[PDB]
Parts: sequence; structure tokens; C-alpha cells
Amino acid sequence: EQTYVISAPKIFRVGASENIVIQVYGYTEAFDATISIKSYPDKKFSYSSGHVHLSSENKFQNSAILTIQPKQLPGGQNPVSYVYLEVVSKHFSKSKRMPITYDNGFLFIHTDKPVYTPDQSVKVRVYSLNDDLKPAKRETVLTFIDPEGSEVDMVEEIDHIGIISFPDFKIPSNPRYGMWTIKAKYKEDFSTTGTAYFEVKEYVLPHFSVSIEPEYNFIGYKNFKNFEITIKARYFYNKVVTEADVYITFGIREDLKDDQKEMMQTAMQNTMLINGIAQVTFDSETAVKELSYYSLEDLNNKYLYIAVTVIESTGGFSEEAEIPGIKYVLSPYKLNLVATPLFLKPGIPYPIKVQVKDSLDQLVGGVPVTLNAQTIDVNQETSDLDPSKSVTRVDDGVASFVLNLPSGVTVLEFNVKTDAPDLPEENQAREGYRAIAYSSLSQSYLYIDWTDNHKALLVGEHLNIIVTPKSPYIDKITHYNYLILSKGKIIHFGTREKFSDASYQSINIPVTQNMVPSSRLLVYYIVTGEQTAELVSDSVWLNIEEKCGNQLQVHLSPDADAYSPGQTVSLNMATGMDSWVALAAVDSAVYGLERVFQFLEKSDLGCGAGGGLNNANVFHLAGLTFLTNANADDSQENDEPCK
Amino acid sequence: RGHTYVTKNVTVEDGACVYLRNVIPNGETKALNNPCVLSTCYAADRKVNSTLCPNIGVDEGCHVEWTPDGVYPNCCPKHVCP
Amino acid sequence: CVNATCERKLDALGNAVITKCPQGCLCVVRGASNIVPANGTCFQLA
Amino acid sequence: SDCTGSEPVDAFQAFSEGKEAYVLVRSTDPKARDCLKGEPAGEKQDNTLPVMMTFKQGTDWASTDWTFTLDGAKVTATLGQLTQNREVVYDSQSHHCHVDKVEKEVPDYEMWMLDAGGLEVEVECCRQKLEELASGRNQMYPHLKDC
Amino acid sequence: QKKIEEIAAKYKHSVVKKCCYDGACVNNDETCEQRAARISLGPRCIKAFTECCVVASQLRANISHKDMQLGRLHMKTLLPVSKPEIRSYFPESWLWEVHLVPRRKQLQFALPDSLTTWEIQGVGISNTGICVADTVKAKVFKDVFLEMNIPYSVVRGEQIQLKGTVYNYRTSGMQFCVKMSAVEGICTSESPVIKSSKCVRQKVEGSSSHLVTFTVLPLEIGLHNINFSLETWFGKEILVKTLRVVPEGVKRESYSGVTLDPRGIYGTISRRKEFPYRIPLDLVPKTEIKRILSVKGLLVGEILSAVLSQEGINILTHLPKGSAEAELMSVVPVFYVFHYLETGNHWNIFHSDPLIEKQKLKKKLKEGMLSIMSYRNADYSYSVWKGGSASTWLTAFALRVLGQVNKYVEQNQNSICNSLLWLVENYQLDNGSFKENSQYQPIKLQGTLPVEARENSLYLTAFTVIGIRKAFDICPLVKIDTALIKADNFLLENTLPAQSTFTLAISAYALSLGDKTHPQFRSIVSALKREALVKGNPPIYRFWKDNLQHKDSSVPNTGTARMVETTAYALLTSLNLKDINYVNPVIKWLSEEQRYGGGFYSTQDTINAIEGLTEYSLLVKQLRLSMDIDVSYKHKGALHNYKMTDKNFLGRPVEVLLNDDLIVSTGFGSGLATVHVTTVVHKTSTSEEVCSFYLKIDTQDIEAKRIVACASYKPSREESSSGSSHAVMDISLPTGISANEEDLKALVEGVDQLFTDYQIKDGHVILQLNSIPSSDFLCVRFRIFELFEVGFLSPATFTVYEYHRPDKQCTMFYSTSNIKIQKVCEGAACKCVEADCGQMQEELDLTISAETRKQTACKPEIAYAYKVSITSITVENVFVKYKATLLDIYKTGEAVAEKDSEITFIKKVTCTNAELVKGRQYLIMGKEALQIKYNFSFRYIYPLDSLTWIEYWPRDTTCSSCQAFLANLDEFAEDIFLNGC
Ligand SMILES: *[C@@H]1O[C@H](CO)[C@@H](O[C@H]2O[C@H](CO)[C@@H](O)[C@H](O)[C@H]2NC(C)=O)[C@H](O)[C@H]1NC(C)=O
Repeated sequence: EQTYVISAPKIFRVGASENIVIQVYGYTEAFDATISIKSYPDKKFSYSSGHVHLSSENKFQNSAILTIQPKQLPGGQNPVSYVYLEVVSKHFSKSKRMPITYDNGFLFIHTDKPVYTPDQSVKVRVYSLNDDLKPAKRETVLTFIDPEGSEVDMVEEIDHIGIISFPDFKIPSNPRYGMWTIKAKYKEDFSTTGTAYFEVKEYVLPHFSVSIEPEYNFIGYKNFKNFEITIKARYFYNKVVTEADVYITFGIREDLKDDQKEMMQTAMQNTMLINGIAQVTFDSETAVKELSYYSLEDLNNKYLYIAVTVIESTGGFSEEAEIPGIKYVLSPYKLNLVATPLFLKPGIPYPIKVQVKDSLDQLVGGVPVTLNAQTIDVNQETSDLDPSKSVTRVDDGVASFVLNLPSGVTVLEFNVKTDAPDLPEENQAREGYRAIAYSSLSQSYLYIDWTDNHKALLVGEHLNIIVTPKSPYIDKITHYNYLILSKGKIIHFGTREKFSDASYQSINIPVTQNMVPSSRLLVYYIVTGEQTAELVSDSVWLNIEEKCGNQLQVHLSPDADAYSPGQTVSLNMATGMDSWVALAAVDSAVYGLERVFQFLEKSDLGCGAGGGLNNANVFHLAGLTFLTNANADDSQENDEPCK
Repeated sequence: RGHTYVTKNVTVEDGACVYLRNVIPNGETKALNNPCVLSTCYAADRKVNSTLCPNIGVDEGCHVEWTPDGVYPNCCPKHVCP
Repeated sequence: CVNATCERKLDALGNAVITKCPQGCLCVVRGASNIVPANGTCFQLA
Repeated sequence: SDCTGSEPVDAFQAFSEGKEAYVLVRSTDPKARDCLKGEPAGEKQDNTLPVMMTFKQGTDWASTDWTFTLDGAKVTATLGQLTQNREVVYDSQSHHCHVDKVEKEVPDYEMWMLDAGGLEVEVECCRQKLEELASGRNQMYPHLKDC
Repeated sequence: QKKIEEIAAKYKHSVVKKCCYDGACVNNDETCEQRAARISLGPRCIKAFTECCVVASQLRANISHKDMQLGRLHMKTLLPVSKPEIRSYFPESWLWEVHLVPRRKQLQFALPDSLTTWEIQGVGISNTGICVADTVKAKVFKDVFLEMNIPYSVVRGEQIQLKGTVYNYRTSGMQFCVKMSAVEGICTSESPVIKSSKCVRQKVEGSSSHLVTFTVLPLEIGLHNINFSLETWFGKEILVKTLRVVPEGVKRESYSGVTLDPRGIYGTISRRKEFPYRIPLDLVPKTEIKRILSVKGLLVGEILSAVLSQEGINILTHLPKGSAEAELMSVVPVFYVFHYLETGNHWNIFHSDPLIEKQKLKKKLKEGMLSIMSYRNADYSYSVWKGGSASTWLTAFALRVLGQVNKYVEQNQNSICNSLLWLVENYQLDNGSFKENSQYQPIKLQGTLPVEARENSLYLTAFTVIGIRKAFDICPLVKIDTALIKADNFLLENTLPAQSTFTLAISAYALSLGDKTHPQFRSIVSALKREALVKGNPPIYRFWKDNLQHKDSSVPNTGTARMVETTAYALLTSLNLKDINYVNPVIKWLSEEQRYGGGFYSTQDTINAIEGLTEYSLLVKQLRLSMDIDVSYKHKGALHNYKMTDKNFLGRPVEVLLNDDLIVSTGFGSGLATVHVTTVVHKTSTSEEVCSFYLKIDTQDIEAKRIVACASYKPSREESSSGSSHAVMDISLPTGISANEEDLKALVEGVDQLFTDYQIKDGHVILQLNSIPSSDFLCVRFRIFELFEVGFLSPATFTVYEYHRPDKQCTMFYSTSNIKIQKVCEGAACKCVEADCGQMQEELDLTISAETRKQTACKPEIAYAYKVSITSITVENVFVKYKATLLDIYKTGEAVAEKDSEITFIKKVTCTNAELVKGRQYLIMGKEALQIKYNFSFRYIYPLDSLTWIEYWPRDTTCSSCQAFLANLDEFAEDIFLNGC
């Protein structure tokens, strides 16, 4: 049998270099194939095409960097939402209806301060990066949207280096208070958008400063009955207020997004402020007895909106201060899964690596974890496995499990629960799940996993991934494969020969710079035989330490725990290569906060940490399409590939 | 430790029991590799008593190594703890 | 020009763009400037 | 509208009861002082009135006081020994401009108007009446002399 | 309590939820029925308000304060939603710069002076990806540092206490002594040593503060430098502070303008013009009459100079902010500068690039176009007061301003469409007129109550037709063109016969903006050309007054804000008809009515007169500008030669220092230059002005001080009783007094609001209003609290004026201290008090050698020397004025005072040993005097300050010891004059 596999990102990106891969098997003679993107549905216009040469020296694999030019598309009423990826050769020819999206690139608006007062200038700059994460150099448009929703500005500034500094925005002297909105956007042919927010609040000179400092930021199992609040009030930086009357109002809250609040007129207690510090205790249980909430089991994920009004005695002044919310936490721990595909390979040890987190999202250790397992076979004869106990290693927060299953298993309904030394049964954290089996028309499966879990693979190292097949016909598997996605681009490919004397094989993968900070590694082979060949694929997710190509580093010279006003100080910037550097220096008081890598990851079209229902689904989850004379299914349903 | 699971309507031929392409005699408890179990069959009612490797719960200072080479119990996930 | 029913529409890209009436009329989309889409009205020019 | 106004003439009412300043705009006297301006400089005593007439000569802002005595449509202005008999021959309907006639062997006609400014049509009627009475004699413009 | 929760429960989700809340606010001064008269939010809100108010007021009787405050809590949290406002102000972020790093780059800067904790964030954008570098902090602070609170200004004579505080950040206390740099003009308690007050070493506990006080007494006017040296064991920090000293009394600003036309295109050659130096009557002693000069080249010179600088807002500075019309006087000057420079292509006026200046102008113009977006409602209407109801007047005005700017800054055609439709669909009756949604009274028109309705409807129709005809080229629908046909038909049918020249001029304008051929519009423009006034024949000036002829005949002596509105409307009606033969005097008047800075009396005459001046300057050919304007005093030297040309055509101001007459002159040249002088006197009393409001203001003491200031409109002839137009109650606060802003908020914020805006800027309290009633008073009460102790408090003013007629005003002096009479200062701590006053000699002293009388009389510095007799004492609560007659003249260096004539003496009330008794005779000698023009002749005033010699001289002879005294007096009297040593 002679097989061929084409792998292209699931979504072709207008204006991006959509790398396509072609891997053919069985053919021994050198030959040429021209991968081509063609219009829809008549294939009349060739948006682009590429030439590959497939030889024994080339291992019969090659990549053709295609590119849909932005101007080559119609406009107005009907710009194409579908293109035909098409391959030609003297042997085969295949085509598949592929989607295209214009959302290419990223725009990060960066306003210096997040809160402005009337008549301050809004310093706004925009970074423009294309899908390759390189300076875009395209003409951008801002649009300051007032709190009511009407555009009050629009200003275009051409890019030259990727950092597009804009003319400052002057907040009027009588502005419209609320949460304004900036909307950077590309001017031509790209649907890329960027958004930032900044509040415009009127400055009100305060009689004095009232500061609230709660005991903890969360109300767990213990402090649900008593909650010490430290309410300090002071004049202008070290003039202690003498005596004041402190009125406190407490109310339960739903969500920090909408400012709805429900008051509790049963505990609007007030006290006497004495010499600058007055501390009260809030009994959450008896206070919430309005509607009574019937337990600590309720009120979970809710906030305790604290309102404090300090009215001092001497001058008759009044001042108010609040805490926006104190989240109720039902359990001092949170569980989640790491490096576990929610898809089962019948006949393979299913490793479950649960990870325990505090309410601060910090990896706690030494927490015993118990895990039960309810299974559903093909005969629906549900079988229950014994509870296993694993305790979290303090090095990474991962408490490893290995849950072997019989061959006939399809749906494993396993449930992890914390078993803390000091917590009652109710106050423990529990998480259920549901692992489905790899659906294969044959009895062929694949399972791959790399060296260890407690290091978070670092760039520059080498990856020793251990690919283990499990199937009949195992002694006819000739070639493996591996495709290493990143940001939606197929940045690698190859083939490793299988040693027909060994069951598994250690694939050696060189970690490069393109793979930062998250990449997927798809691996598969070809089970062949009677009237059909079969792809059998299993993917993983490689989380790499967030490192730059150009690591930036700023120092202040001289360095000390304190400087003096007007002092002349030097800023020392050192990079890896020739690189522009934007700068900013804001008062640290506005922050009581720029996170790009979370916004810069919306380009990874994948979902989950690997695995899949069937073969085609292991691809469609990793963000690849595929053309193959073997099994091909699982059409787009482009809306919501995975969340 | 290792739980058990019993299948029904197993292919029994010539008094021998072949299951998942593993031929096992009637009164023979043979260690297998694919899958990795310790199995025994009965052609009288066409059922197979089979036990798995015990599920591993990893405590402090331990880790799991598993290679599919060899038959039970060497094909089992071993609770390797230095 | 009694029935052309201009409206505020999203582009094929995402910019809110008010459709155009026939050659001798003008589109006026009542209500706030952010409600999109919203069916407008066509008035004459003379 | 017609502008036969303020009949009969009253040299007091035609002077806005001695409360507003008047300037000289037209005169057939070729010795017409430049920027001549006579305002009431006191109160109305028994048939007399002080008027501090400020005018210009070259660059000097001279100020020569006078005394105005009123009898119906006639007036006698005297400073020291110099004597002039003027008679208000026509007076605007609202006392904004009036045309003065000084008496001598050749009668010269002067025309005064409020300093604060007079209604435009009444000033046009004063000018027409004057030009009629002056009868083609050449007029100076005492307010068009760099005031 | 239970009767509070019933309210908090009944109205939680209601539609009118703010209504009864602000009806539940505490107001111990007015009934819930009296407040309900001020609601304009309909019968639902008035009912919720009345009910919630009565059920809140009934409870507050016989209640403990804890329950009252808990109830105010219940209200302020349950009923409202939230509040956007921050209690801290965050400094401006610096270092906002992009820096290409050639693999290493060290740059240096200077940390700002504040005490913050900066955070520097580097974001390296390279071809390999973005890199949010680690934030490097920088905490700036001084561990021990003094900070003072110097008052904004200080009325000269008052004894300030410059409060201060030394802050300590180290936990271990230390020693420190503060010392002030005693400037010669600033009289302090101690005296300089070599120049610093004695500093006693005090101790402040660690991690705390310590109060510091300083008592000064300014005696000279002008910004005085004052230092504070914190002398500690670790350094000496010198903190510079500037203490502005303001003269006493109220400020009065009187202008005078002249157009220099040396060639004679204005129908009169004018080369020399004399600005006389007139000393007003009631003036503060020891004060100069400041009078800036400013000579600008073009006709639009003042507007250009205002815009083409960092001032840009000088067109309003005398009027307050807050209404939307302020944010349109912000963008009318810049727009008209732009329209002049563009539609004339006079960009080469700059020596700079014609591109950078155009860009800066467009930036200011856009930044202005947005300041009004804050006052737009949900239905695209504009509202005068932010948050108030929608107004037909200000929607039309904002449409005019936005439809004019659309020529240079493309405005959002859909928003203008929506606003025009909001106007012509809701607010146009069956006859054609427009009605006002709000109760904003923009102008007060005369006439009986039905005739005032006619005139007001006519003014509003014409104003809105102007606004629509200006913004109608953005959104040229047919619905609003039919609306304009209807409204122009209303004007054409219902303007004549007129009832005031103002509405006739605005109707002639609003009709000229459209079809200029309707035979009725010819009649309107003809009946407007007839109301004209003129100064001269052929007219040198031409203007229009705010009243008709057959209703009033008196011509005003000065310019009023309706005179310039009517003149500008008639000038624009002419320019729209291209009557350039006819507007050359109108432009002369309007260009002299201008005020140094660019603007005119109010905000309406400003926009209309600037439009007239510019639409004219563009319509008549530019004449070459070349003059040598030579300003010089009469009996002094040359002030400053002005070489006028397009190179420098905006000669900066020149403070006219010397106190002589001023004379501006020019040689033979080409151009049209205007010379504005601005006299700024400080009057002592305000009885000599026609004031149109009834004012009374008190400082009532509160038990559980509180200024109670009221006002009332005095309707003039042939007016109605509907009260004033938009008024502005300006309540200056005495030194060291500060209004309690929460009371003002409680006045403006509620739905029962009395005052529609407020603001406390630089020690003023500028409340605004929609009207002040003529039937009865209108009292504002707001608590004040002494911010620091000041002695010898001088009364501060309380002005109320209209906003579109700043001449309909009234001023009143008031002090917050009823402290008793100042017969004596009682000993020590007085050397600063009497430092600059006159000291009477002891009664009937015989130790006098009679030789000091010889030598003091013949000094060239002493001007006058003669004896008088006081006739009466009269006080104007700032100074006292002594009416006296001249008995015997003995010496006079300056012009002489007639024998037995009345001379007025003046001295400060806060001067003790210089008392005068009515009727008694005294011998007086002192320094120079002032010549004041009392409308008929000269008059002399003489201050009684230091170096003024005064002795008591009894008339009788029964002293038994003053026989030799009077002997020396009479021999010196007979020998002083015949020799003159
Ligand atoms: C107050 O302090 C300033 C310095 O901060 C003094 O400064 C002026 O004169 C000094 C020379 O003696 C110069 O060194 C300063 O630069 C100069 N400062 C300024 C702003 O001009 C100043 O003399 C002190 N005030 C008085 C009245 O002496």
C-alpha cells in the first residue's frame, strides 16, 4: 500500500505564511507534487501555490510555505470564507474545503495608568504583531469609546517598528465618568482587534484617608463564624486621627463585574475609633441569616462587600471607604488536572496527575488525595475500582496516579478529592471527570509521553519522548511521524524508523526557540492491511518556560532601597540582540498589570492536553486538518472547535 | 490489589480459549502481555477470569515506571520508590 | 425612497458601517451609536 | 416717517435738560474749532447754565468754560467779555441733534449732536435741514479733525 | 428605624428612585412642601418626593444621633447605585518614550519631586517576540521634610498665620528649627538678625508629625518670595513659597479702545489719540492704577494673539465655567482663527512651518469638539447643565457650533442628523415656533407677561433657525428643510412690529441666513437699518441699542452685552447681504468694543461679534500692514516704540508704569491697527454703581459659623416679574475661610436643587442659577470653617450678576468677624500693626521745640501743609473717610486747594492712635495726594499713614498750659509761607 498525509493548520490565515506539510509513504521513486491553495468552489483562481520535491534523501517529506495574499480576495458584500487546499501529483490528487479567517495579528493597547482624573492626558501606545509574532508594520486606528458607547475619537498612525505611539488623548475638564474603552484596529483588510479599558473618575480631595485591612482575603471554613477587620484612618501621611465614629455596613455580593449588592440590615454595626485603629469582628453566619442561606455550602464563590463610613468627632468630617469583595472559599484547596488527556487508550496505563492549588493559586504540597473510579464498559456493566491515595509532591504540586483498566472500558468516570489532615468532609475539595476511550475501527492505538512531569520542560534542553504503540499488526508498523505545532504553525515534521524487535521507541526531539511557550506534538503511524490503511494518532501538549528570544533586562543605577526627589539616576537596559524597547514609569499607587501571554495564546487553535475520541479528532483538536487516502472524517463545525 | 473483570461469550476453540488474539488453555493460568493481565478461561460457560495489575497510588518520594515489554507482572506499572 | 431600510451593519471585517440608501437619500440610524445592528430610516436630501 | 420734530423749539429741552454732552459735527464757519465739545458743567440755576467746552487746537486739549442763559428758542453764551447769541432753529424729534444759528452780519449755522450718539434717521434730518439752511456754503467737519 | 426600612423597601426597584432619596436628605430650613415647588420631574417624582420627604422629616424628631446617621446610611447605600470618584490623585507618568537599544543603552533622567514609588516597565519589541521585562521599582521619599499651606492670596493689611507641618518618617525623633526669610515687605513678629527669625529647637516624635505656625503681615502688594529653612542636624532644606498679596476693596476693570487708521479707509484719518489718565473717585489708598496696553495689528489681531499662544481661553476669564456654553466659548475662538487663516490662506503669518501650526490648531479644535460630548443626552440632545434636562436653546447653539466646525473637522454626520431631528420633531409647534424643554431662561426680555411670551418665542425660533441653518449642510434632509420653511415663515409673519431691537436683529439675521429675497425680509432689514445709532456725520461709528425707539430714547454712554449682541447680529445681517459700504463704521465700533484678550461682555455677543469681525476681515481686501506706532506719555519719556509689520504684528503688552497721561501716535503708513488699554482699579465702595439686585448676606453662628447669603431681582422699567435670567452668585470668601463643600453639594445635587452648579476655585464660591426671583429672596446657606487664624480681617465681596448681561449686577461687602471697635491695639505685638499708619501726637504736648515744625515743613518730599477741621466721620467698613473743610492754607507744592473748601481725609479703620473727633481742629501735614475727577472739577483725598504729621489744636484758651503751645503754632503758621526754606 502507498499512503500520503497532508497536514495544514485547521484555519488558513489571510496574510499569513500557512505552512503545509506533505508526507508520503510507500513511494520509492523521487517525484514532484505541487501543493496549491485554490478558490471556492470552482477552483478557478489560485490564491497561491508551492512546489515540493519528494526524494529518498528528503525522506519523502517536504513543506510548502503557502500564503494567501490579502489583496487577492474579493471585498464588499462577499469576501471568500472558504478556500480549496489542493495537491497535484502523477499519483494522487485531493482537495478539501478549508476555512479562512482575517483575524491575523495582535494589538495590545498600553495606557500608562488604568485610572485617570479629569484634565489628564491619556498616553496610549499600541503594539502591532503579526501571526508570526514579529513587528507588523501596518497602519492602525484607535477609537476612544466613551462610557455610554459613542466613539469620541479616531486617530491613525502608521507603524514603522511595531510600536505605534499615538498622540496623547486629553480627558476633557468635564468628562463623562465611567469605564472608557479604546479599540485599536487595523485599517486595511484585517479583522484584528485590540481593546483596553481605563476609568475616568473625578478627583475628590479627601478630609482624611480611611484604610481597611481584613484578616485574610478569603473566608474559609474557620473564619466563617468570626472575621477580624482592621479599620485604620489617618490624616495626610502620619497625622493619626484622634477619635472617630466608625459606621460599617455589610452586604453579600454576587460578582465583581456587575456592581449589584444585597445589604444585610441586621448587622450594620458601628464602633468607636480610638487613636487611629478600631477593629471589629463580622460573624458571617448569624449575619447572613437574612434568607439564612441555610449553610456554608451556599454563598460559595460570593463576595462580602464591606462598606465603612468613618465620621470623626472634632471637625464633623465624613469619609467613606470600601472593600469591593472578599470571596467566600468553601475549601482551602483547589484541584485541577495537569498533563492528563481526557481520552482513554484501551490497554494502556491511564496516568492521572492531579494538582492541588490554594486559593492564591500557589501549589501546596503534602496534601493527601484520594481517587475513586467508576467505569462503563461496552456491555454497560459498570465496574468500580478501589480508592487509591496519592499525596502531592511539594516540588511541583502534582500527585501522580496510574489507573489501569480492562480492555473493554470506554468511559471512565473518575473522581479526585482532597483528604486534608484537618478539614472536615464538607470542607474538602472534590472534582469529577469523564475520560472517554479512543474509538478506532481497528484495534490500533497509540500512547506517547515524555520523560517527567515535575520540571516544566525548559528551552535549550532535548526532549526524549517515549512513543509506545499497542495493537495487532504491531510488527508491520514501518514509519512513525511527528508534527510539532506552535501558535498554529507547523514548525516541524519528520520520521523515525521503528525497530521491529522492540515494542516502543524513544523519539528524540530537539527543543528550539519557536516552541516557546506552548507547543503540541502530534505523532502517528500507518496500520495497513486488507483494503485499507489507517492513521493512529496521539498528541501531547508541551508547556515550556516563558523565555524570550530577546530577553530584556532593566536596571537602575545606583540601586538602593530609597532614592531622593530630583536625584539624577541612570536606567541600564541590556538585551540579547538589537531590539527596540518601549518604556513607561507609573506611580505604583494606581495598582492598589499587563499580562500578554494569556492574550498572546489565542493563536494556538488547539484545545486540551492531547488525546481524542478517534484519529481525525486527535488532529482536529490539535488544530490540524489532514488529507489522506485512509480514514478521513470529522468535518469542521468551525463554530467553537473547542473551549 | 489487582481487581478482576469477567467477560462473556469468549471465543473458545478446540477446547482452548483464544481471547483478544491470546490463545489460553482451559485449566491454564498463563501470564500475558497484550493485554497485560493474568488470565484464566473456562470453555464450559465461555467466561474468562482475568486480573489486572494493582492500581498504583504514588506517595511521597516515589514515581512510576512502566514499559510494555514482557508478560505479567513485568508489564505492570511498578511503584518504583528510591 | 419610501422603502430602502438602511441599517447599521458590521463589515465583512468588524467595523460598524452604515449601509447606503439610494442615490437621492440619506441614512439616519436613531438610538445610541453602539447598538449594532439597528434598522435605520431613509430621508430625502433635496 | 416724517421728521418735522420738536415744535416749538425749547433751548433747554433741545439741550437734553443739561445732562448729556454735545459735539459739533457741521459748521459753515471756516474758523470752526477742531473737536469742539460742550457738556453741561453744573446745575440749572435761575436761567443760567455752566458748560465746560473742551476742544482741540493742534495737539493741545484746551478747555474754555462758558455760561449759557436760556430764553425759549434763544441762548446767549458768554465767556468773560466775548458774547455769542445762538438760536436753536431746528431740533430733532428726540433731542439727539439740533442745528444752531449764531448771529452776526453773516449768519453761520452750526449743527450739534449727542456725543453718546444719536438715532441715525434724526441725524440725517438734521443734516438735510442744515444743508437747506446753509444754502450751498462750504462746511467744515469739526469732528473729522483727528479727535 | 422601622419607619426607615419601610421606605428603603417600598422604593428599591422603582423608576423614580433618586427622587425620594434626595427628598429624604436632611434640610432643617425648608418644609417638604416648599422644596416640592422646585421639582421639574413630573407628577410621579413630585409625589414620591413629597411622601418620602414627609415620612423622613417626621422621624427626625426626638432621635439620638446614632439612629439618624444609621438612617442616612440606609438611605445612601440602599437607594443609590454607586459613585465614580477617587480619593487620591495620581501623578503623571513620565519616561513615556520609545528607545532603540543597540544591544546596550544607558540613559539618564531626573526623578520627579513627588514622594511616590515609581515602577518602570520595559516592553522589548523585536523580531523574535514581545518581552514584558521585569518591573524595576524606585521609591522616592524624604525622611524629614517641611511642608506649608500658604493661602492663595492675602488682602493687604491682614495678619496671616502661615500654618505648616514638619513631617518625620524616621521612627527615632529628632531636633529641628524652622526659620523664615524675613523679606522687607513682610512684617513678622520677630526681626531679622543679619535675615531669619529666631529658631528654637523643637522635637517631633518619630513616625509622626508636628505642627508649625508662623504669623506674617504683608504690607506691600505683589508676589513676595518667602523661604522656610528647616534647620536640622542632618541638613537645611529651603522651601520656596510665594505669598500673593492683593489690595483691599473690590476689583474694577475698565477698558478703552481706539482704532488707528492712518490712511483713512474708515472715513476719518486718525493719527493721534490720547488716552487720558483718570483717577476714579473711590480708590484704595497707597495703590497704583494698573493699566496694561496692547496694540494689535490686524482686525482679528486680538483673537489671533489669544489662540496663537498657551492662553487660548482669555475670551471667558471673567465669566465662570460649568454650563455647556462655556465648552463652546472654548472652541469658538480657535474655530474662527482657523476659518480666517484658511479661507484667506494667511498661513504665512507664521515664520514657523505652515504645517505644524495648522496641526496644533486642528488639535485644539478637536480637543474642543469633544468637551461638549459630555453634555449630550441619550437622544442626542444637549443639556445646559451636565445631568439636567434637555434644552432647545443649547441644542440649537451646539448645532450651530458643530455645524460650523464641520468645515475643518469632519463631524459625525449621523449625530448631527439625530440632533436636528430631535429638534424639528419634538419642539416645533403648529405655528412654526420652538419651545424650550427645560426651564433655562437664557435671556430676560422686556414687556408684559404675554408680550414677553411673544418675544421669547421669537428669540427662540430665530436662534434655532440660526443653529439649524448652520448645521444643515451636514444633514440636509427634507424634513428639517420643511421645518425651516415653517420657522422662517413664523419669523416673517411675527417679527414686525418689533418689541425690542434685539429680537428684531436676531430675526433679521436668522432670516438672512436663508432666502434673502422675501419681500417681508426686506421690510425687516429695513426696519432694522432704521433703529441704528451713529456718532458723527458722516457716521464714524454705528451701532444698535437693545431697546426700541418708541419705547426708550436715551442713548447709552457705554457698551452693554445686548448692545454688542444686537450690533453683531445686524453686522452679520448686512454682511450676509454684502453691504460693505454700510458696515465700515459698525466694524469700527465692534473693534473698539473688544476687550484686551479677544472677547466681549458676555458669551453670546462674543461669538456673534467674532463671527462678524471675521466674516468681514475675509470679505474686504487686505491692506498692507505697515506702521510705526509710538506710544509715549505726555509729560514723560517714550514708552515703547511699536514697529508694526507682518513680521511682528502682535506686539506684546506693556505695563504702563508711570502715572501720567498716555498718548499713542503713528506716522504715515498703511494698515489698520487697534490700540486697547485696560485700566484696573481697586474701588473701595460700590454705592456709586447702578446695581440691579437686592443683596443681603450674613454670617450666622451655628450651634449643632454659617454664611446665609440671599438675593433678589430688581425688575427695571417695562419688565416682567419672572425673575432674572441665568445668574451667577459669586461669594468671595474672607481670608482663611473655607466653605463646607458638602452643603453646596446638597444644594446642587438633589432633584429639589436650588443652584444648578457650584465651584470653589481660589477662595471664591461661584454658584449659578436658572433665575433669581423678583417677588421674594433666595437664600443659600453653607457652613464655613476657619482654616487658620487671621487678624484685622478685611471685608470680602459678594457679587451676583446675570450671566448673559454681566452689567445687571450688584456687589456687597461682608465680614465674618463682628469683633468690636479697634480703639487701641494694647501694647506689644503691635510694631507690625501700626508699622505703616499715622500716629497722632499727644494732646497739648509742650515738649515740642517748634523747630521740627520748621524743618518738616520745608522738606521737598512733603507736599501739602495746612490745618483743617473735621466735619463728619463716615466709614465704608474698609476705611473711614473724614470730611473736613480747609481753615488756613500754609504750604502747597502741587496744585492748590481753595480756601474754605471741603477736603476729604481717609485712613484705615484698623489704626488706633490716629482717632479724630468730629468738629475739633487739628494741624495736618503729610505726603502727596490724589486728583480725582468728580464729574465737574478736581477733588483731593489725603491718606493718614506713616510720615503724615498730625497734632491736636484746641480752639479755646482755658488750657492754662497751651498758651505757649498755640503761640508756637501761630508763629510757625505765620512764618511758614512767606519764606519757604
Ligand atoms: C530663598 O531661597 C532662594 C534659593 O532657593 C534664594 O535665591 C536666589 O538668590 C540666590 C543667591 O543668593 C541664588 O542662589 C538662587 O538661585 C536664587 N533663587 C531664585 C529662584 O532666583 C533666595 O534669595 C531666598 N529668598 C530671599 C528673600 O533671600
